[PDB]
Amino acid sequence: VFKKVLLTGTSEESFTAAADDAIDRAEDTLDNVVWAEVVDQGVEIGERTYQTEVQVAFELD
Amino acid sequence: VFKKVLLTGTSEESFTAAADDAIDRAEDTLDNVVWAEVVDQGVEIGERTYQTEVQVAFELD
Amino acid sequence: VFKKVLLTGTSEESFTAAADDAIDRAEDTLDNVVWAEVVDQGVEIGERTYQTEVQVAFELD
Amino acid sequence: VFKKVLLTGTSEESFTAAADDAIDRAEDTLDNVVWAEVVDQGVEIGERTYQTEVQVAFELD
Amino acid sequence: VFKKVLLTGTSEESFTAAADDAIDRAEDTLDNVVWAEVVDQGVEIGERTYQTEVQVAFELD
Amino acid sequence: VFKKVLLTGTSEESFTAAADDAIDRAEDTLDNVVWAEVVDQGVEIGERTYQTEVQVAFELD
Amino acid sequence: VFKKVLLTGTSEESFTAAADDAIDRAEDTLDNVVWAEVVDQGVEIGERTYQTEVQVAFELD
Amino acid sequence: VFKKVLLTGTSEESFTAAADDAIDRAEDTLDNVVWAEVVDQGVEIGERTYQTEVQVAFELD
Amino acid sequence: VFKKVLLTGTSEESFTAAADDAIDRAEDTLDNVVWAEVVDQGVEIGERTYQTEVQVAFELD
Amino acid sequence: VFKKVLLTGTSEESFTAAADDAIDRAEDTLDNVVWAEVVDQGVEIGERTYQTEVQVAFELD
Amino acid sequence: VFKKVLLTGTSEESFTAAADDAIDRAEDTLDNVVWAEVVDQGVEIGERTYQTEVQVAFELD
Amino acid sequence: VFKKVLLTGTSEESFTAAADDAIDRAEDTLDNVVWAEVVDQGVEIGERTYQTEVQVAFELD
Ligand SMILES: [Cl-]
Ligand SMILES: [Cl-]
Ligand SMILES: [Cl-]
Ligand SMILES: [Cl-]
Ligand SMILES: [Mg+2]
Ligand SMILES: [Mg+2]
Ligand SMILES: [Mg+2]
Ligand SMILES: [Mg+2]
Ligand SMILES: [Mg+2]
Ligand SMILES: [Mg+2]
Ligand SMILES: [Mg+2]
Ligand SMILES: [Mg+2]
Ligand SMILES: [Mg+2]
Ligand SMILES: [Mg+2]
Ligand SMILES: [Mg+2]
Ligand SMILES: [Mg+2]
Ligand SMILES: [Mg+2]
Ligand SMILES: [Mg+2]
Ligand SMILES: [Mg+2]
Ligand SMILES: [Mg+2]
Ligand SMILES: [Mg+2]
Ligand SMILES: [Mg+2]
Ligand SMILES: [Mg+2]
Ligand SMILES: [Mg+2]
Ligand SMILES: [Mg+2]
Ligand SMILES: [Mg+2]
Ligand SMILES: [Mg+2]
Ligand SMILES: [Mg+2]
Ligand code: NA
Ligand code: NA
Ligand code: NA
Ligand code: NA
Repeated sequence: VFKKVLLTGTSEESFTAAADDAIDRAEDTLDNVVWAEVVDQGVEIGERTYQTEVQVAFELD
Repeated sequence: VFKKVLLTGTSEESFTAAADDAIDRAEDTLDNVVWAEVVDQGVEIGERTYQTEVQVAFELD
Repeated sequence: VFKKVLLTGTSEESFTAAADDAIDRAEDTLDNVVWAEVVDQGVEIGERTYQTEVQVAFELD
Repeated sequence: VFKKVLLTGTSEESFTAAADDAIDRAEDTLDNVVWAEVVDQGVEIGERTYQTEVQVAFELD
Repeated sequence: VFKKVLLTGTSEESFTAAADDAIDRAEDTLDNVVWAEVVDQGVEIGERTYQTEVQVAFELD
Repeated sequence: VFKKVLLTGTSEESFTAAADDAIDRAEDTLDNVVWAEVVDQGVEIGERTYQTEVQVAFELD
Repeated sequence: VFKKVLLTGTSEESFTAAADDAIDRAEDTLDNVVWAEVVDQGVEIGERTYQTEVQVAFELD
Repeated sequence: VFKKVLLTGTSEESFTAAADDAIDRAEDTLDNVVWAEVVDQGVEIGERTYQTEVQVAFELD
Repeated sequence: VFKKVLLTGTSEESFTAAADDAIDRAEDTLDNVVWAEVVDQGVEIGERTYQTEVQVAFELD
Repeated sequence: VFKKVLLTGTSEESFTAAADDAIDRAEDTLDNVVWAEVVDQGVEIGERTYQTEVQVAFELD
Repeated sequence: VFKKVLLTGTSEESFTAAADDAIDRAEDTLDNVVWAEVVDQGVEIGERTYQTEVQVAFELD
Repeated sequence: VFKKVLLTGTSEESFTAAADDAIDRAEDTLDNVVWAEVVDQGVEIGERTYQTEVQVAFELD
């Protein structure tokens, strides 16, 4: 069984980093993270901060 | 990092309330709720109860 | 078996009412209406009239 | 020919109001506004402020 | 209030089983599971293992 | 001309059956059913009953 | 209240005709047809026959 | 940089014309129109007038 | 088994022709072409050339 | 690099089989098939034959 | 009220830059740019130039 | 006529590279590659490898 969590990473360098950012939180706090699928991307402006929302996937048990 | 939870609120008054309803649960039980995005809305009939499913967003740490 | 009909309700008060409006037609004319799912919403302007298109669901037999 | 503008209204009462809000800006500043179609809805929390993003439509010439 | 979790079941018999598989995990670990909605389906090949990703829904409190 | 009806079949065995179920109602009550397209699938839990919503297509005249 | 029916027109000349084709059936058999929205288009080959599936809309009462 | 405008053309001959119609307005009033992408199509009935909504694209500066 | 290829036809007359255009290439080079489904349509401007992208379907063996 | 092919399998038993059916063609004729993702499902009626369209994925080189 | 404009940035380095590119045009010419949401990304080839289409958002008044 | 192929590139540096990766395979093996459109992006974890699935487009003849 996999499970997914919907996290948004933010970096002031790139979207790819913005992804890494969240994947790193999922990993700080869950074991067996298997993949992640990008569901959205945006830029905070209002430094400019890029965001990448990921469904992080992770094997149950 | 943000995180999201997929909750469905229900009110017998309106969709807006049906949203409030869930946002209030997310808040009962999580700190730093930042926003929420409506992903669906329906009406239970089978009183008539309106539903609004929200992705509730909330800042990690 | 359920069946669905694609109806658009209109109210000059709100979207929630605009939904009620149609759900009330489905009920005038069908027995066992079980639920309804919002598929769209708009505003006539050209009073301002709000619309909510619903797939109204109803149990066959 | 119609044209559309992508505006987000916000009210601290409801989504329907959040729609009205923007439709009122489109009207402050354009003639012949014909309709509007809801493309999204959210709630600012981080008072609670409801949003409704509309494609506002308006007849050219 | 309902809540949902995004789980992927896998069976080497069918998609329907692949669904059951996850619904059984949601139930091992949560009370009041009300329904589930299929959001995706795939086949691992690289025995052939069918997958069905479900949003499992479950009543809060 | 084809026409379509939006029906949901339910079986306690599988999604495929859940489809058959509705296609059988469309056929009980319409002549020339040509095809059907799956638009959704879910599981009632709250026995476990699988659902498959179909747009059933059928030739007019 | 509007209602919609999901019809597919076919012409061996064009998609636009393929639309007209169905809108003409909706009109043969319903009063107050208000508009129609194209939901799909295809070509039968297996003369070449173009199809346009429409949600035909029509005012109730 | 490109920019886009969301225009709806209408012709009483065809969808293709309904597209041309708007692309001609974009051109009346903007320089460097590069392409356009069809986002929707409908028929006014309530002569029969075909519509094609386009995102018209045009190079900035 | 069917298979599909993702081709874009272009004509300076219409979208329907733009479809024919590609369906004719699929046929130049494959046997048993069964149908085709329109996935997109656009206009080159930057004569005006209409495009229709098709998934062309064709029976394997 | 992966590559994908868009195939439709058909079985007169189930959707899962209808998937297997195509995955078996992809394998008859390509090496390293890694996975497959269901993009659609339908039933031929006009025996009843279930279909499952798959994007079959397969590692290049 | 927010408003949005649909711009496509292009860079020969990355998608993130391709985003920055447009966000910089929106800013050259509008005050209060609040955020931006990625709606598409592509690569011109026919140097290789990456594109990122953004809905740039900006507070009215 | 254009044609498209559905390829997934992977890089351990970024999504943009993950795109380049596949566009480079399409070019190794086809003449006249005109553009490419991003349809998905993910990260293998289970080094971290970023993926970008592209529809690579290429002019026939
Ligand atoms: Cl989710
Ligand atoms: Cl429908
Ligand atoms: Cl837009
Ligand atoms: Cl494809
Ligand atoms: Mg920096
Ligand atoms: Mg997002
Ligand atoms: Mg009340
Ligand atoms: Mg819902
Ligand atoms: Mg009033
Ligand atoms: Mg509507
Ligand atoms: Mg108040
Ligand atoms: Mg929005
Ligand atoms: Mg077995
Ligand atoms: Mg999945
Ligand atoms: Mg049983
Ligand atoms: Mg359903
Ligand atoms: Mg002819
Ligand atoms: Mg169709
Ligand atoms: Mg005429
Ligand atoms: Mg439209
Ligand atoms: Mg000409
Ligand atoms: Mg296209
Ligand atoms: Mg049998
Ligand atoms: Mg299909
Ligand atoms: Mg460089
Ligand atoms: Mg784009
Ligand atoms: Mg590295
Ligand atoms: Mg992918
Ligand atoms: Na989730
Ligand atoms: Na319908
Ligand atoms: Na716009
Ligand atoms: Na393909």
